[PDB]
Amino acid sequence: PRPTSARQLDGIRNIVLSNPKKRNTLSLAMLKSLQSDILHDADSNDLKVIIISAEGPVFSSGHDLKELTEEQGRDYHAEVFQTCSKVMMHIRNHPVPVIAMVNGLATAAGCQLVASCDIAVASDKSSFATPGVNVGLFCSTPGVALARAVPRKVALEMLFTGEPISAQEALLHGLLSKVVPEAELQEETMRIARKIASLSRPVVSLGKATFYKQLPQDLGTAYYLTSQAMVDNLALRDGQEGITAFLQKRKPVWSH
Amino acid sequence: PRPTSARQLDGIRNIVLSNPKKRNTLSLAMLKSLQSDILHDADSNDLKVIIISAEGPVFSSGHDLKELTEEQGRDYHAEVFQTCSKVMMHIRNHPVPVIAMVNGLATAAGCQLVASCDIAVASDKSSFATPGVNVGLFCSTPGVALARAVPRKVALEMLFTGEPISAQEALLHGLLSKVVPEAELQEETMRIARKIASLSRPVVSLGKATFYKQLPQDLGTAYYLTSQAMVDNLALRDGQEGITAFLQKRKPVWS
Amino acid sequence: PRPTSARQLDGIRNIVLSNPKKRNTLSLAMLKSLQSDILHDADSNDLKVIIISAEGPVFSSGHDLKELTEEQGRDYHAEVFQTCSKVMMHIRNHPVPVIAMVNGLATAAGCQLVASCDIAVASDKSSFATPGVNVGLFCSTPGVALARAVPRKVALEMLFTGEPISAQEALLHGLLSKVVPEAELQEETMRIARKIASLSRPVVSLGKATFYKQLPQDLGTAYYLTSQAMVDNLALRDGQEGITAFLQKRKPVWSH
Repeated sequence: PRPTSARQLDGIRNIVLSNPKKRNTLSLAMLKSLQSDILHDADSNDLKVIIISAEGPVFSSGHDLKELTEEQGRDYHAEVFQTCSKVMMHIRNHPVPVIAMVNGLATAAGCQLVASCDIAVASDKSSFATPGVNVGLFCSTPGVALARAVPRKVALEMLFTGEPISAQEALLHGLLSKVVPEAELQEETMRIARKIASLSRPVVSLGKATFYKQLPQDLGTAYYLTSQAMVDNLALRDGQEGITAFLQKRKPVWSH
Repeated sequence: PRPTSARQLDGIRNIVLSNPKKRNTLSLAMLKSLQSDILHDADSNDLKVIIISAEGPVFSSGHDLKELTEEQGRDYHAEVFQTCSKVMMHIRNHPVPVIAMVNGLATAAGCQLVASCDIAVASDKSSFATPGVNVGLFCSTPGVALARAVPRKVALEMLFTGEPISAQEALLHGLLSKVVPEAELQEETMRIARKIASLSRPVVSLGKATFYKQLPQDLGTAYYLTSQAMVDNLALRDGQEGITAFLQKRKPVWS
Repeated sequence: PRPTSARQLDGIRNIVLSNPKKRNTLSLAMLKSLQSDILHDADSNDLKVIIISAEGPVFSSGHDLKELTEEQGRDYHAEVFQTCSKVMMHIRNHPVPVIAMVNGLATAAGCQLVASCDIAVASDKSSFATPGVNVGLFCSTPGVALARAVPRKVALEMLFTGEPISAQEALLHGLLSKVVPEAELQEETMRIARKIASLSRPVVSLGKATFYKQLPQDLGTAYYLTSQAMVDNLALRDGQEGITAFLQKRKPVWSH
């Protein structure tokens, strides 16, 4: 048995949360299975892009609340939230783009995981909430990723009232990149995944890292940083292949 | 009597800007009255949430320009602005959440006050402007709040041109949490206020303070801050109550 | 012979990207011409606002890939991107507001430029994209302005996949200020520019500089800085003229 299942094919790794009976709860065990599937062979050139999806009608309900009862000890509580944050940080610092594919409810740390991904596609019936407050545990952790996804006015009404937002509201305020009918979720997600897998890994990997490095900077420093990265991109073989191909009106053949 | 009236029933403090004849101008006296009502008993457990509302069709027109003439002197000017900012800071840092209920025009510092609230619910007839430029006074202090509410491209047309946006546009760009027809403004606002009031104050309070602490950090620091906060929240009696109530399928009883 | 044309009338400078046969590509020579038109007489009181527009159906395609080929050397490559970054910074640090008036496609460094302006107005047929990746050159430079324009989830789909967003979407997500038919575009941009031109230069210029200074700060620092700028504004002659004029129910006559 294992709470995530993973499969990689034509550069696309799909990590499926596979405990629908437990509403794909981010138990310490599930988090570690997830961490493991994300890190596995992360620098292989054969890996181009990660999709994180879920089995069933709940993407994830968040943490296992039994693990956060008094008797488990504060050290164990610390471990749950730290392992979780470590995973969000792995995703952010990963060499490849990570995409959330959502087809139903993501709540609390489940909503955190969607928000932490580079891209997020959902079906129109999905919904997102941070309701820890209803069980006496403010979604503070989730609030980190939600604060960087949506406006404060949206985030604080989510966090203080525990009420969920629709997929269309998520799309409007920045939590998601795309929304489509359920029937098309897989075609739409694979459209983005395949496009990514069809590009140069080292160009896309430098693109991602650079983007998160410049993001918190002032404008001048953000531009020093990125300019210098364009110049480095140009010195890659795939950089010159890409330009040459364009100038010669033909398809680029990436070596990575 | 005073330019702000404050009542508190059942967790919910309603503070009304009650000077419609002067468009709820944020004169120094309006600001000190409001500060007073915000701060009063701020640590009392009977207070769970604050709603800031306004009497008349102008939520607030902003500062009183008569206070900003050359005759008052630069120190008076400094006091109006330092006092206005203190207030906004006191809301930011308040132990409980603060909600704006808006039924009309919020311009200049009045728009700033809307944007400084944690949650803001307006009627569909409402509008928001930063027209200081038109009276030679760039809306620099309102731009602080507006720059943290809306995209730059929206904030900057507002500030450079002084033209209002509608409540619809305000919702689309993040200045407001909710917009409803005016007939529904009070129930929509009380729906949120009551919800907040039915939760655990110390958990909501920890929640709000932590949120504002993590917001400006690098992501790693933000997770260090918040992970520790969660762990401390579990140590609260109401943390464990809410958890236990949930796993026993009942309503929780907060201390 | 210059790849930009600039004309100034009633305080409004229009700088027009005028190399449509090369889709207004941001070559080193276009960037220097553009830089020159922006900086020229920048402290003159007769200048009140800048509009950057373009000839023809592409606004700009971004940099000239020729570049950018290995043979040009890294110094030349660093020059293209450093000059582009300086242009961006000159727009931000300018004493007057700069409006982008966009009518068609704006791509890579072209999109950068748009998202670098203080206000942007676009015809409804306009569209925006950061397709570097397709030519092995990630839009790292453009992702600076884009990260500060739209939500991460929108920016990162755009960067990793290279698909345009339309002007409606750039409006919703914060790329643009206004979207109007192509037939309202000149008048709509002129409404903003004339309004600005009708205000006090010193007051607007103070506000613009103050705005970008407070923008990164913690909230306490932001209010310290702005409230001190409020007080400085009131010590300006046009500060007092505007306030008096309001209180006397008349129209302010600015001195600047």
